[PDB]
Amino acid sequence: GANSLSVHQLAAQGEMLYLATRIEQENVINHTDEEGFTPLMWAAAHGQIAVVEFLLQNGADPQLLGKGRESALSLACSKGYTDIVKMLLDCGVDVNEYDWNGGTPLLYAVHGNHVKCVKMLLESGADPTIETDSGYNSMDLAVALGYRSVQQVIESHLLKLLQNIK
Amino acid sequence: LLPTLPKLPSL
Repeated sequence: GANSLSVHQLAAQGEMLYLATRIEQENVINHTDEEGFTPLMWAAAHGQIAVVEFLLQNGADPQLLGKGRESALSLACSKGYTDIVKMLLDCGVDVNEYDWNGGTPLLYAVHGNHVKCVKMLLESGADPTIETDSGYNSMDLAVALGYRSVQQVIESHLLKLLQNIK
Repeated sequence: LLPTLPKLPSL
């Protein structure tokens, strides 16, 4: 049953009540598991919008990085969970954290063809020039993968960056 | 059918 589940599994399953009890019976709201994942990260990775909101409101650290330098943001960006991404951005989280996978939230959003995530990240100052291990930046990924709608959004932003440099 | 470990995809 629920008692045999980690606080992380409860978050990921969207078990609001059970989670709410576990984090009040002890200070496990920011407890990292073996991979360094927090309950917030598990909720983000599984699209549990209501749980993400509850956790954030109750003091879950949105900026904590996992052992691979994963964030709740990068996990939610890779899956295109636009509402969760917005909530994390509203917390003032860093958007340019480079992880041990050679990724950033923007690179993940582009890779997943998640155009709304891409727009949000760019507005929060995500850098479209940061590259993967293989030397692909956000524009390079969009072009190669054939994500023309993402490419269009990045292009409009690049024009603005260019206008600022001139 | 239980939620899988969070994992970022390869890029």
